[PDB]
Amino acid sequence: YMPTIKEGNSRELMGQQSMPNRPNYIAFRDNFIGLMYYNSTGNMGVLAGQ
Amino acid sequence: ENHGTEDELPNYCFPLGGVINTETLTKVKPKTGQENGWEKDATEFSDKNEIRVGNNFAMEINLNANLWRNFLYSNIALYLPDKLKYSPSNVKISDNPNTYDYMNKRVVAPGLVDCYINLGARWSLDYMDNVNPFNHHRNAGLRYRSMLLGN
Amino acid sequence: DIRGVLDRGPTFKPYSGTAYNALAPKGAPNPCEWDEAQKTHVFGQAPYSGINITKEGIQIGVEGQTPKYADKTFQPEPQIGESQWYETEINHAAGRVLKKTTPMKPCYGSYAKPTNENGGQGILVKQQNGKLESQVEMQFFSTTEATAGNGDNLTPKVVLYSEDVDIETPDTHISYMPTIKEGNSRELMGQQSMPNRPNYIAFRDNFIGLMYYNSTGNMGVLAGQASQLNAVVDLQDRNTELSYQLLLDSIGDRTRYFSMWNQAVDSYDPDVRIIENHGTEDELPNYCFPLGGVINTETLTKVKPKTGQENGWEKDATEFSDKNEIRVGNNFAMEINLNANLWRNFLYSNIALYLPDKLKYSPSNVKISDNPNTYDYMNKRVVAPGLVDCYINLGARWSLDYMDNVNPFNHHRNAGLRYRSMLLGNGRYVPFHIQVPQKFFAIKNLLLLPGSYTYEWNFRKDVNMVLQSSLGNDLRVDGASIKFDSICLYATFFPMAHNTASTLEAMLRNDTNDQSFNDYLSAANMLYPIPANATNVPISIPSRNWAAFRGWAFTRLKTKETPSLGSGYDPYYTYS
Amino acid sequence: ENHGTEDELPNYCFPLGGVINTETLTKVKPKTGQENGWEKDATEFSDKNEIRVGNNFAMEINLNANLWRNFLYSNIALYLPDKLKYSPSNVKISDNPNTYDYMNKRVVAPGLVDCYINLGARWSLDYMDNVNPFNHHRNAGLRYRSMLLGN
Amino acid sequence: GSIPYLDGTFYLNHTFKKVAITFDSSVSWPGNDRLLTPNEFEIKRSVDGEGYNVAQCNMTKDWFLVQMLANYNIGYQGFYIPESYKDRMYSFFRNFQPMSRQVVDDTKYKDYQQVGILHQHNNSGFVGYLAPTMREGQAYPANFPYPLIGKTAVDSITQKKFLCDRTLWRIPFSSNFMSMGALTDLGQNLLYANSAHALDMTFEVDPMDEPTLLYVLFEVFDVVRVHRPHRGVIETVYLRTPFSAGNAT
Ligand SMILES: [Ca+2]
Ligand SMILES: [Ca+2]
Repeated sequence: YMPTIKEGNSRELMGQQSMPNRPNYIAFRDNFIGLMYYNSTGNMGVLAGQ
Repeated sequence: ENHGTEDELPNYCFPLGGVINTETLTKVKPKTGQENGWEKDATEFSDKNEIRVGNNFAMEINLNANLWRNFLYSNIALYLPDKLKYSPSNVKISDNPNTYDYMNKRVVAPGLVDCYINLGARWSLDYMDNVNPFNHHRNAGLRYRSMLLGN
Repeated sequence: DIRGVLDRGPTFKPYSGTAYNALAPKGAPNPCEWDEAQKTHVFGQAPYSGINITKEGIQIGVEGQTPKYADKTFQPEPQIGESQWYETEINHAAGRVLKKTTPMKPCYGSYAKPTNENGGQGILVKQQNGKLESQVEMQFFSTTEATAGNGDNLTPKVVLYSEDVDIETPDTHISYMPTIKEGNSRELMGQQSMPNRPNYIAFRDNFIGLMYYNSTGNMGVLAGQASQLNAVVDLQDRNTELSYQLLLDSIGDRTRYFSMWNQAVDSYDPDVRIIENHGTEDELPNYCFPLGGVINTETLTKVKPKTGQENGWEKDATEFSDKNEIRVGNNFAMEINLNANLWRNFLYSNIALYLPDKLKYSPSNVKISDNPNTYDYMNKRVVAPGLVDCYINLGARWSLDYMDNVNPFNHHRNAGLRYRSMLLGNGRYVPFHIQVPQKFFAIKNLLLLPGSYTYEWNFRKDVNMVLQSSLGNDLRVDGASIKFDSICLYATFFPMAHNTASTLEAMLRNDTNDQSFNDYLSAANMLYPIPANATNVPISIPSRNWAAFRGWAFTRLKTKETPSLGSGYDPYYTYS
Repeated sequence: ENHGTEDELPNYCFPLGGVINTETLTKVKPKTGQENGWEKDATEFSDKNEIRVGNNFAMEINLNANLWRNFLYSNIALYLPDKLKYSPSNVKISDNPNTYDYMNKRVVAPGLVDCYINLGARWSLDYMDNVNPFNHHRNAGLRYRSMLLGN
Repeated sequence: GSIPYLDGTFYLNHTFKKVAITFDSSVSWPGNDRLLTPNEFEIKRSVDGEGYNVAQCNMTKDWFLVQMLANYNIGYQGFYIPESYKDRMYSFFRNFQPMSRQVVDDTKYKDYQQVGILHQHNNSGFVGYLAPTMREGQAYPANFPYPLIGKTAVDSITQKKFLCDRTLWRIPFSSNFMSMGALTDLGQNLLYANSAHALDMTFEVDPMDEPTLLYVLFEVFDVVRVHRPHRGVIETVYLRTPFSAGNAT
């Protein structure tokens, strides 16, 4: 809640109220999905006799 | 699954010191030889004493309803579709509708989901059926894989 | 397959607490005004702020240069006030108030239907010409000292819109009535309200009671089309439903829920029957502070050292205003105790109310019913919270003596019951549509063969049998009703190849491949009466054969809760 | 495992009667004829009517944070190693550190373990690693065996 | 966020309405008049006249039978809760939820008055206004929501729906919708393996205001054979039928 759009410090600004930010986790996926290329003819893997 | 709450009793909060609305009073002893009438006495009792009359002063609060309301607002109302929220006033906000900032600074009226919606009815809000329920902060697996890396 | 219309009666309430103004303190009244020895007194609130007040109302904006005033039908709304926490001065406040015709009820649990789209509530009335017109009066108030003078200016300060709503309370009741005398008066301002006891209602488990079993009066029939020879013969003591329950428990899991057959198992909370009482964890105090941080400030003036005086303290206000606010010492704050209150509320709400009736006592100045089965009587009795408080049997795993013989399945945490009640919706009028299985043991798994058969059965319409009710109100008195609309029968055929099916039929008509079926309970049932305060029950059985016996199994029931199976309708069975 | 608390909404108390800061007023009606004229009216309404201007008194409290803080102090902070606590003042205490009294009357500052330690981190305090976790009052088995004998 | 197409978290199954299948554009494949409805599988009805719903929800009987069969071979001898070990996390029966409620009937209640969000003042005097900010306003009897219980209740209508997430919808290519082995009896019949055919499917779904995708899995046979004739040499052969992909000399 911002009572006045002014700047600096003035009498009105004493009325403002605060509130916490939403929580937000970030981590790797399940089973590291997406960490290796599959089913993409551009970057197909290789396992073959030397 | 809204069963209401159990609030058959009032929950009060009393003054820190026990009573604050005291008033001053002075000792008195019955006059002898008259069958009535009285007189002052300062031989042993200080002539100033503090005493409260009537009950003590206390304020009320409904407890269970507040907890239920907090849970209901925090874990459902925020995740409503973006077409039900209005932008704030006198605050600079982003315009890209995917940034964290824009997703954070939109505001939503509590009246949309309060402690009386679909009372006594096992139901799920229509606005929330076609919104992904795995994007959440009670998603136990996600929270675990997030805490595993650290904080 | 069955469809029809169900009416659960006016004593259906599936939620604890209430749903209107639930956050309000349970004693605060509504803005009202009444009569005394004859003059009128007014009590109310005025939250709204304005600009200027004239005899037309209260200005709320400018349209061009012309002032714009309030719309007396839904203007200043009850939920709009100021926004800044720190108090300022307002000189033109407005508000709403109820006329003196409307009865006075506490704010807690007070409702009144809206009467126009904008959201205002006010009883419309007929005009001389056919038309509905609102009736809201305005009342102006000025400062006492201002009137205590001359009417040179005498401008009003506060404006109140007085109306008369159709107030009503749908789910609460008065727990304290200061005076029996009716009408509006000074006394009634003290009354207090509290919510009604929660009470679910639903169909039973596995639709017990919806079909007639073990009643040779209305026995079912399944027979060959032209033989007319019944194949179902039932005795008056082969209890069937309990056998089906036991079989369902034995062949599979039970805690899970299957909606199709309405298959949910009655069960009590594991912590209500027995009271594990550990006390509470309240080492720290849990204060509460003033909205503004501190409100007991005092005024002070800046002072600066002097020069050449060793104390010259002199005033100085060239830059700092002469009056500043400052608080000395700590700040005002009040105390509470959280966990104790939560535990106490749980104990009162889940155990104290369900005590035997003989401990409660009728209230004062409130009319009550007489049939001790009606919801009204069960709801308007009062029980002192001293019997079960936060200090009962401390440190002990124990259950109260009185609550031992009281049925623990008649409760409002019977998860099966609440599930079955929610499965029909939260309303009062329900169009329902269900499927009912078949439970007789001689045709439960029988494998029929080609032909034409006649199949006929009977269903109950009594309400005390087919609908449960977490309490026991005799539902016939409480206006419950159920009306059937249509029935249909469903069947499913395996698409077996023709010649293979012919071979199977031919093999299965040879009299050495007949079918054998055994009931699960497989026993004969007898009930005997026990009068009040008895201690010894002898029974006898005359001489007979005893080949291939198996054993005994006994239990004990209350007579108040056992219907008289064997006739069409038992009018002396009032419980549920 | 510290997710913090869900405290988006305030939880205000309220005065027992609903309002306590009223003030007196007198009914006034528009004097006819001259515009903007007003006059005192007391034919039907008493000269003393109580009305409150503005919002009503209320005090704020935080619920979920208080509950979590109470739990944290009760079930962990007390069981810290004895080397961190300090003796009380002006209270006689025992000298045999194995007694019940010595374990009871020592005090420990809540600041060591509050509602802001290792936020968002699934972790256990290094201090509590080498303290027996079965000597505790939430040990379900011990509680059951104690209640079985009696209270 | 979580990508349903990769880690299997689906939440939209409850928006299909009906499915129809045809071989060679003129022959319907429920076959030979099997289902209650003539030509297609109906997976949810809004308005019913002849009572085809089941489980106190809005799912036609059929579809219920088809799913129970194709997942547990249950349904030709009465319905019952399947065993725990045959009912995994991603199964069908674990993830079925029927729900119902009642609301005010505007056309029948003679005092209906639509009130927006801006003019509902329940719990009026002790809570903010269209924000979680500080409290405001005065106390007053509330005007929302209409009561549905008690002796002064309003007239009402009923709504029913179901929720079923985390699972795919299944249709097996058998003669009687049973699981009698990996290689079905209809995948071997000469008619479907010694000629050609053209396929036409038609889905009808409920509308949403966002571009979407329809996800179809054709269950097929995919097999690899591996041969190692010498030291440090490895040959492989792949087969995938019907949707073949490979060379041919
Ligand atoms: Ca002062
Ligand atoms: Ca001063």
